[PDB]
Amino acid sequence: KFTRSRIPDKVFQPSPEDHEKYGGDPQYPHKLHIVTRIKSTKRRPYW
Amino acid sequence: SKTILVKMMSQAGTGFSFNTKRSRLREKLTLLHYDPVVKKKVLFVEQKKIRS
Amino acid sequence: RRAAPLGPMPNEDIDVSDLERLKKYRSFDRYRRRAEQEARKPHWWRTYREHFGEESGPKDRVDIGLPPPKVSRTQQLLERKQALRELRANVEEERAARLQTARIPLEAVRAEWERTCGPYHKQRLAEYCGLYRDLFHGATFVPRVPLHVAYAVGEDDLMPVYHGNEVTPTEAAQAPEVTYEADEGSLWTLLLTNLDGHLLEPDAEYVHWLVTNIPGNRVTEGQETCPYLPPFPARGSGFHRFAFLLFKQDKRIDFSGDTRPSPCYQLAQRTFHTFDFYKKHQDAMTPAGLAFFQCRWDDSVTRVFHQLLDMREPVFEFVRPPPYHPKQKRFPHRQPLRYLDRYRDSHEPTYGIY
Amino acid sequence: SKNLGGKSPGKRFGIKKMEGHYVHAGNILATQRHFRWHPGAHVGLGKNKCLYALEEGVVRYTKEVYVPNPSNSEAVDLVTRLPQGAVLYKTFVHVVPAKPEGTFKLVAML
Amino acid sequence: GSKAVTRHRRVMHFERQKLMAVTEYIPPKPTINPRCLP
Amino acid sequence: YRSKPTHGIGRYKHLVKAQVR
Amino acid sequence: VTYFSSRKGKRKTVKAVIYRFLRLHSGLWLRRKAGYKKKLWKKTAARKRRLREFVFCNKTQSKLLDKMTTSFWKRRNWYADDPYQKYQDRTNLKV
Amino acid sequence: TPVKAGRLIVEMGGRCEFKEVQGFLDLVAHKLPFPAKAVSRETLEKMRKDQEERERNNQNPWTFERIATANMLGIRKVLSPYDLTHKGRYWGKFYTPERV
RNA sequence: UCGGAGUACAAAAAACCCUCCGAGUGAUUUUAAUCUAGACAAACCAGUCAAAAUAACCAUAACAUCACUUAUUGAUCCAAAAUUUUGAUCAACGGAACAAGUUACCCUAGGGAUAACAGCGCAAUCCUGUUCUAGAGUUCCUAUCGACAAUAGGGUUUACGACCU
RNA sequence: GCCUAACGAGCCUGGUGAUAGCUGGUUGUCCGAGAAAGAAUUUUAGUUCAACCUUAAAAAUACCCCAAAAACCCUAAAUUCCA
Ligand SMILES: Nc1nc2c(ncn2[C@@H]2O[C@H](COP(=O)(O)O)[C@@H](O)[C@H]2O)c(=O)[nH]1
Ligand SMILES: [Mg+2]
Ligand SMILES: [Mg+2]
Ligand SMILES: [Mg+2]
Ligand SMILES: [Mg+2]
Ligand SMILES: [Mg+2]
Ligand SMILES: [Mg+2]
Ligand SMILES: [Mg+2]
Ligand SMILES: [Mg+2]
Ligand SMILES: [Mg+2]
Ligand SMILES: [Mg+2]
Ligand SMILES: [Mg+2]
Ligand SMILES: [Mg+2]
Ligand SMILES: [Mg+2]
Ligand SMILES: [Mg+2]
Ligand SMILES: [Mg+2]
Ligand SMILES: [Mg+2]
Ligand SMILES: [Mg+2]
Ligand SMILES: [Mg+2]
Ligand SMILES: [Mg+2]
Ligand SMILES: [Mg+2]
Ligand SMILES: [Mg+2]
Ligand SMILES: [Mg+2]
Ligand SMILES: [Mg+2]
Ligand SMILES: [Mg+2]
Ligand SMILES: [Mg+2]
Ligand SMILES: [Mg+2]
Ligand SMILES: [Mg+2]
Ligand SMILES: [Mg+2]
Repeated sequence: KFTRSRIPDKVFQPSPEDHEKYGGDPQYPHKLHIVTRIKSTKRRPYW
Repeated sequence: SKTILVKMMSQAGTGFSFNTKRSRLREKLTLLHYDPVVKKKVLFVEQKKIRS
Repeated sequence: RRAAPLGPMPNEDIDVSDLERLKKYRSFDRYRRRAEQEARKPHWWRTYREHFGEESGPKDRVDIGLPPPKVSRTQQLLERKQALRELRANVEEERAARLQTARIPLEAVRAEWERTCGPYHKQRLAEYCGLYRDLFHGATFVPRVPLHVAYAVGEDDLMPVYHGNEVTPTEAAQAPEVTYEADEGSLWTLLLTNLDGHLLEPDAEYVHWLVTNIPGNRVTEGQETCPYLPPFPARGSGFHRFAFLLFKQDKRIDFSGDTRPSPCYQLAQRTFHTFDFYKKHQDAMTPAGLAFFQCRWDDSVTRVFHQLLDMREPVFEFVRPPPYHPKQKRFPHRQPLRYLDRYRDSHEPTYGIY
Repeated sequence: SKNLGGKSPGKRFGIKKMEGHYVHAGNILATQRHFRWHPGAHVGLGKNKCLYALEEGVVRYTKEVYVPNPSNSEAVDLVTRLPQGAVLYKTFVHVVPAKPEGTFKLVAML
Repeated sequence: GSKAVTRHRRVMHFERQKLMAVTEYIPPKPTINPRCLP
Repeated sequence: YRSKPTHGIGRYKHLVKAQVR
Repeated sequence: VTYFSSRKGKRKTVKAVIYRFLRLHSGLWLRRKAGYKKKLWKKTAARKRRLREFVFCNKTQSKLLDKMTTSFWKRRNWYADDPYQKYQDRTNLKV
Repeated sequence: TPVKAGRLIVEMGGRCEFKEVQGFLDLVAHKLPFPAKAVSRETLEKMRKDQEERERNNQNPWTFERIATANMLGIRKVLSPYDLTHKGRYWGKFYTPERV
């Protein structure tokens, strides 16, 4: 059965090199997201 | 072994008939039931035989 | 998916292997004792004690009371031991214990109870009945001194008032007597208050009696602050609680703001806050005595309402909430014919245009 | 063939109301085949082992101890065979009351 | 429709084949060969 | 329930068994 | 159902509707539970009461009965000593 | 009898070396249905720690564990729920030790 | 036709000419009432529980029990009872009140929704190759074979599928 | 077998516009939203319902949903219900 996928919390623990790689601030998180859809919702589940 | 269905009639004078399964090889049955028209504990006897 | 427990399992302490070597209880009473011991521990999972009103659970009780009496433990133990040995020394005690015929002097048992553990028992009755909650909130006291209230019905009839008792206002129409043991070196304050029965304010209480600066035992010789008033509950709402409080005060304190006049039938004047009143004079008074009784409505309440306070007597009623009904459907499916009677307004045939 | 009568629909036994759901008196909280959830406070028991709310309020699910009826011989025998450190734990369904029992209203002043 | 475990190697979906191909093992390759190093 | 930390709180059959050289 | 009769050209009704159904003026249809006269000795008292109870009809059944019923039976009726006269009208319906 | 990957079938002991034992056990292991090897304790630990050093000396940042557990590019629509445990090294009854 | 377990591993649901147990009732007395909130479940018909309120009895006395308890059962109409009840291997078990064979003398409406022929999918069966030496061959695995096993390929036979007609 | 070129029972007329769950056909333009199966059934070539969907009309909460919660020997991906 294909169902929804649980995502473990270990994935979103950032390494100290990730801030240097992606230009993020290790102290202050940013305030607002720019979100832009790339792919299509076709061939993807209804949720 | 088979059972018989017997109709029981009230001894309180009021007409009330209720059916009871009873074993065939046993004797005539006499029970203590409740009559909803007399609201008392009424002795009932086996009167007729209906169903095998 | 499996998660980790937050703390110990209940049965993980005992060993699964070698079941024959582990001792068993063979008594259902032993299980009853063990289970009632186990149910009182604060487990980390959701419990009945968490959900069904344990009244904040652990509470830091502020104690506003007299010091406990300092009694020498070793001397007390040895005199109790010697009294017990002289009690088992007798043979007639063995005879009365064996032949199922022995009586105890319950009056002497009551006296030693009043001296020994009566304070702690009256404290737990006051905690159960919520005397501390509606007078001093989280604060509590041990009723150290013995205290006796009695109402004189006639020549010989004398109706006592103990902790949590039930006295009809016909007995309590007149002023009571108060008995307690004290030497002439201290000052006392007696205050009878009705905790529930205030009409306008739910958080306030009535004064029914108040006498201050009592020299020793003698209540009558003390200065009279507020007059005695007979108990007046409502006809509908019964069982109002009336509490006698006794405070020990060091200095002689006079009140100019708490003084009440001679007839004083105005319930606007008879409005009390025992919390704020003890806040006013915390440094002088310490509560030592307490005795409270329940009181319901009788025919003698009517004269107190009409003749004394000039009242039309209010009558209340215990009204339950109306029964729940769902939202009415246009087409009910598999429902009795009486389903319309649940939502019918009145049992009267109404004709709109006919 | 050799195996017959394997066709039978489900009896829909299961849990109906969760923790936090508001129920009234008479609502069936759960139905069960064997004793899976036991009735607790303000939860009745029908003869088909269904659990129904006795008072109007909020449903809770709780773990407590099992002290069975002494007239139940198999249960008290299971109690007798337990070792001394062991206590039985089961789950229970409760309804905390929301509405009070009643109120006092002034109907007539005389 | 075939079973989950067969004997005919169970030829894969193309996205899973791309997954296998991108996640093949690659060895560490040093900058200078240690044999003809000193 | 399986996923809860309170799983197996009702386990009793491992404590009572009911089924020489 | 004869939608157009051969004698009068009107819409007939089915008497099997009338012989076991009752129509209230709110559109609700009343009926008996099935099997209330069959095998009373075998069934429990609660089941006997449940079969002795009157029941209502839902939307699809009520519309089927209204379609198979002519307009004579949908009239307003004022019988003397009618037990269903109290049940004819609907009240407190917030839809 | 069902046999999974990594299950020992016949275990031999004695006072002699591995070489002749491997020499006559390769003929046994060849004729089995699944692929099989004649292994010793040292050889088994050698290939196990070889698998570990290959896994920790992965050069590419992208691996089956990181993709499948975090659900990268919606790969769980194609992958099996068993593949979270199998980590791509097992597909059906076939196990490839070069997979990492 | 109905029930129990797995299939269907954790709320429910969930099929097969899938794998296994059963049911078409016995035993006993505790002979098990009336009314009515609110619910489960369900296309409909059916099925299940049920607090409060009356009456019976300790004078504030409503679960019939056991056999895995779950299944132990049948709708209208119609017949007999007569004051309130009953009647079906209607077992094809949502049930036509009562009806069999054969047609190569056959007919019509259709179907590749469905078989025989061929084609196609698969290679159980069939046919080819190789891996392995226990053993035959007076010694001697491989001159000629080669048991127990492995692996790959072909689409000649009989199937299996029912995809084009 | 033969009974006026078709005989398991002639031909013509009438009933007759016989009835077909079966096959075929169904005639102008443009726009809006738009459906793949749970239950019974002499029933699986069809019907009658439920779930979906269309046109209007009332309302107010709808999906996503952190905790907390949902069984007893062992049990994965995960489900229910909720701010
Ligand atoms: N016994 C019985 N017969 C019924 C029932 N309903 C219809 N019948 C029909 O009534 C007739 C009884 O006559 P019999 O065949 O017994 O002489 C039969 O045609 C039977 O099919 C019923 O409920 N019970
Ligand atoms: Mg001591
Ligand atoms: Mg089943
Ligand atoms: Mg089924
Ligand atoms: Mg498939
Ligand atoms: Mg091999
Ligand atoms: Mg529902
Ligand atoms: Mg009751
Ligand atoms: Mg049939
Ligand atoms: Mg049928
Ligand atoms: Mg059915
Ligand atoms: Mg012939
Ligand atoms: Mg033809
Ligand atoms: Mg075909
Ligand atoms: Mg088809
Ligand atoms: Mg086709
Ligand atoms: Mg041909
Ligand atoms: Mg063919
Ligand atoms: Mg062809
Ligand atoms: Mg084939
Ligand atoms: Mg091939
Ligand atoms: Mg030889
Ligand atoms: Mg001719
Ligand atoms: Mg036609
Ligand atoms: Mg058809
Ligand atoms: Mg469009
Ligand atoms: Mg429809
Ligand atoms: Mg959650
Ligand atoms: Mg919500």
